Amino acid sequence: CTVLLQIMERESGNCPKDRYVVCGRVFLSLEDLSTGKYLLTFPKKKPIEHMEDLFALLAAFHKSCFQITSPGYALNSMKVWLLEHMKCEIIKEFPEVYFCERPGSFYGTLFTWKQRTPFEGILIIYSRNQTVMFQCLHNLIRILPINCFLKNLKSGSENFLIDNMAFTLEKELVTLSSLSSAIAKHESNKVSGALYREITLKVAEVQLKSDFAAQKLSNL
Amino acid sequence: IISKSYKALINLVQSEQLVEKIWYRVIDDSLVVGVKTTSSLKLSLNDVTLSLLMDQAHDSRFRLLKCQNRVIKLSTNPFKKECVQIITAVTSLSPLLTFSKFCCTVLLQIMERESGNCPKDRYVVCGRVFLSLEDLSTGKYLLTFPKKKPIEHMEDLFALLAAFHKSCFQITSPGYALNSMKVWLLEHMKCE
Amino acid sequence: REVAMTDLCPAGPIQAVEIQVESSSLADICRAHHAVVGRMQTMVTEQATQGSSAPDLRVQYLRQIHANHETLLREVQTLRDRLCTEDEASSCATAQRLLQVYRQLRHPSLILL
Amino acid sequence: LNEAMNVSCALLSSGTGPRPISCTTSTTWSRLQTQDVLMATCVLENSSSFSLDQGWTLCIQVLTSSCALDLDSACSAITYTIPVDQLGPGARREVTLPLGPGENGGLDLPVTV
Amino acid sequence: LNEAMNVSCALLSSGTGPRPISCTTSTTWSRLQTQDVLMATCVLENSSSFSLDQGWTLCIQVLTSSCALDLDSACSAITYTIPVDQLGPGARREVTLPLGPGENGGLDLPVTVSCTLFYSLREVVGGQEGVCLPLSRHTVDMLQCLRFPGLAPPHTRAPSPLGPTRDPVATFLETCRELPPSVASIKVSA
Repeated sequence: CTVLLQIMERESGNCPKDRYVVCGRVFLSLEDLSTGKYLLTFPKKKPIEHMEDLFALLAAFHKSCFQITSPGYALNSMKVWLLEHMKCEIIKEFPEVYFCERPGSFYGTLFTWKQRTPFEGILIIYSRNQTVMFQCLHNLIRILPINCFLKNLKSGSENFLIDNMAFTLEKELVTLSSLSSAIAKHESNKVSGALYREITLKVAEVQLKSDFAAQKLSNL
Repeated sequence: IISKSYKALINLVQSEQLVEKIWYRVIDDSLVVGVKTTSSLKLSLNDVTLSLLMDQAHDSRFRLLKCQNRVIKLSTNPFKKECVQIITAVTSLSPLLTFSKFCCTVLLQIMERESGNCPKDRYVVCGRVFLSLEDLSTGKYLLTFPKKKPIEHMEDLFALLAAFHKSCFQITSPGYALNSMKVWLLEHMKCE
Repeated sequence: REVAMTDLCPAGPIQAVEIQVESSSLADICRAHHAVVGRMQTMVTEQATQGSSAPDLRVQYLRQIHANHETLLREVQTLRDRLCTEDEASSCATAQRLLQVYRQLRHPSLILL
Repeated sequence: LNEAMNVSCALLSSGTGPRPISCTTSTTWSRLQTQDVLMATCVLENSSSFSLDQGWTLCIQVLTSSCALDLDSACSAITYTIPVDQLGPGARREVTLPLGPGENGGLDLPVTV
Repeated sequence: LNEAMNVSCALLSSGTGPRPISCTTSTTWSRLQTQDVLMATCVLENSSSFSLDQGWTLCIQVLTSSCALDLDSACSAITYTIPVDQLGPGARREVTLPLGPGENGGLDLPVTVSCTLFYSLREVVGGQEGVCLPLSRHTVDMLQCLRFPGLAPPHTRAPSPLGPTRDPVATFLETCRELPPSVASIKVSA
């Protein structure tokens, strides 16, 4: 199999840049598998020291992203639930990944835990089917505080989507203030409809960004 | 009066146990239900199926539920003599664990083929599976490999002969005899 | 529908066609607005270099639009500074207010003349 | 319960036209990915007054070929079971199923649904 | 390599309307099981004499929502690909692939199918890698996705879908742990 990595630009609405690359070729045979060499087959390949193998997990595993807030109370019981209850190994190379070694029906599951503002953390579950993601939230919801508000996240965390929305609107309002200021020096020097058209195109280019960030926020 | 009328429906439609019993296992993300026949029900004469049916009390929404039907014939100690015909369904689990829990009911439908009148479309309710996350968190129904190597509840064999991708091959050695199999099985493949 | 607007243009309200969308879900409004604005970008850039350009008033209403945009711009800037400082109610009412601003702006958007 | 008895009684009588509830199925080619798949629409229609409330469920079973063999096939049949909720009179559902070659390019025909 | 050069010239050169080779990308609604799903018929057509013989292959690649999302999406995109084998003059083929709702009405809609051909000789005999010609980049907007059931030609009783009141994972979480219409508009010169 030939492997082919296409690169498309977003910013340019001319579709000007359609760069392709050919990043090599994969050969594979039944003999090569027969003799291991490639395969990931579990518990033998526990001590993860070929990072390609980690990456072939985080690709082929169903992912699920979850927001957590304990609003009136700090959250550190996560770190204990991972390392003692779930019996995780941290990968040293990437110390934000936890690999579950508890040897019944959570073996070969991976988590990640960014604890930004130690109330409001974010937890991401790469699992070997859905039933295993369910078995986990069940088992987790049991251990958490009473106020701990879970939530499913399709397309990013709420802080980032509000920042994205704020940026796209600030840009657009700046462009419309710019429209009116360009009109307000023409008065000192009746408007060129050509100028008005020119500025509405820039304003349209920012409105498309605000609409996008708004549909992201309005589903959440 | 309500009870009277339940029983009235059932006698409206219309003794011998056509069906031993219900059993079930969870494979990974596969539910396997199976039921063990009795001699009375002849799979020679009767195409059968099996469904699962969701409790609408739990299932507030119209999910269609799909169920694959497998028939398993195993000879018991051939070396009359016991044949064991069992009938078994498989579906996906993760869809049904939406509410932490569910109860499906199990419906074995039987239709004759010989009589072209479609005369005899008998059915049976063969029971009811409760299942939850507090069940599976305690094992109790799973098959998780190698710990559950020594196979001693035959339901667990019947679950793996359901769930799995079956494939039948003929082998002809036309200028030899063929005995190397048992060695490949027992020595190269290290079969119990 | 057709909506002629006399206090946009100095002489002639062209009988400018207005295009509306109303829905339960603000997500579907974001999407259908995004689509239409796309189609109007396309039409206006293909018509420009061939079509002419109408004059505006230059006065009163472009300044109304400046004032009501500048108040919301400084409000969004104060909101961004608050989000950077991170006191309390991290981002709930902030979202609910920003989307109010978005809806407020969208109802008239790009009178193209 | 009263209505249930009445539907059941209506169904189990042969009035010489299967009036109260009907369920027609009909074959349709579609296209998926590359291959022509063979689909069955199941139309459920309520002709009679009786509203099929909660407690009702439709079961479909898709029986393959007949003559149980030497070797018990992979998949003898498939079953599909759906809640009918608040059908009402005149009213109607549709369900589409594949019957079609997913394995092997092998559909064996005389198939009853 | 002759046929490659002739076709490759024919496409890129003659900066006109009608090309020899086309990739038309529609959208359709079809019904499965119970849901309706969104199809892209991609119709590849060979209006010229050139006959894309062998070592020609077709990469369709379906890009979702376009933005640098912080965490990521489980599925950034998809791509398909197919050996185009003979495809002589006038001839055509078709490829339906779903875009359609991802797991809980999960359909952000700016969404572009972008077709490409790809010629590599490394296939037949080498000597040196390969060539990607672009071809139709269509986008799908919201406005092709809308369906008009009341207005519809048949006036037939189709049940109202009423898209799912929560996500399955959301309902899971609520169970385990226990208004005006929004408007937008534009104006534009007659």
